[PDB]
Amino acid sequence: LMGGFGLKHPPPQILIKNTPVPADPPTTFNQSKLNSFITQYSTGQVSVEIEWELQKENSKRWNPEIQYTSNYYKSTSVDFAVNTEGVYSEPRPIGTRYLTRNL
Amino acid sequence: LMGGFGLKHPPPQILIKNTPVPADPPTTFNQSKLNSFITQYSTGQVSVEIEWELQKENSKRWNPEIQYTSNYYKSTSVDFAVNTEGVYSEPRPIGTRYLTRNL
Amino acid sequence: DEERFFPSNGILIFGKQNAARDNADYSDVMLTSEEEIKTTNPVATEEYGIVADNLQQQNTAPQIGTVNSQGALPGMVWQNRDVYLQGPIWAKIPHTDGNFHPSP
Repeated sequence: LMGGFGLKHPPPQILIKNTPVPADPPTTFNQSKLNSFITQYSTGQVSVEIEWELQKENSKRWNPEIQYTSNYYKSTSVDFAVNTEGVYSEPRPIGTRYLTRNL
Repeated sequence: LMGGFGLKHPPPQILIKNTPVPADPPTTFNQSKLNSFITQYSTGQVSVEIEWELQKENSKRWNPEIQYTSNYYKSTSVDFAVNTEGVYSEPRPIGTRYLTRNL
Repeated sequence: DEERFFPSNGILIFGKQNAARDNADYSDVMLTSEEEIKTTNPVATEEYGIVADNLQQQNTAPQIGTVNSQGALPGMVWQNRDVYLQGPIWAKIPHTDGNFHPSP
């Protein structure tokens, strides 16, 4: 309902976690579970490639269709670009439905 | 200069003409050229097929580009359509330069 | 036993030969009847059924509501409208993302 494709078997959940690294334990045995750990975090890169199948348009419409377009006149900044602060921002939500088809 | 492609050997000129059909001539010889002809005109269909080579766009531009588009809101009539009188009309001149490329 | 009744705009109606285009008299048209499906389909001019309307308690009498508009329900089974010697044959299904029981 929020929009999209409903899959019975969607892309699996990818779980990640930092393996706990005990800090030096006591010198004599103790049944209690270690609660003293070395502090740490991880970082790295991640890639995702997706193949999409397109379904081309085949209209016999004679006149122009509505197209999504960038504004023509000058502006403080560029839409879908960064700041003067280095902050990307998405000006508006962009739909999918521009071309037309009959019923 | 009016725009277009300059060809040393462009599509040839196609000339057409109705063959003259003399109306009944005099009963005795006369050197003068006949100037009395049957009245007539011709009509038919004509086809022209042209193959155009395209040069696709390869831009790494991140933001949207300016696209030619049909007006969104209501109007008396449709642009590039016929009249209520049956008269096709071209509302505006449409250029060619919408996509962008660097220098 | 009610052949004299029909849905104001729930049946096909053909004109007899030369019936006027407008305000044709009843005797000049021919009304169709989908009576044959009384067996599985709701009668077009009556309720579908009755549903509860409140939570009856000892101090509250149970109330009910009449259903005049009932959509698809798990377990339903119905018949389609019949076709006539002078009726349409096919129809193009609209190119849409979804549809329910595509029968014209």
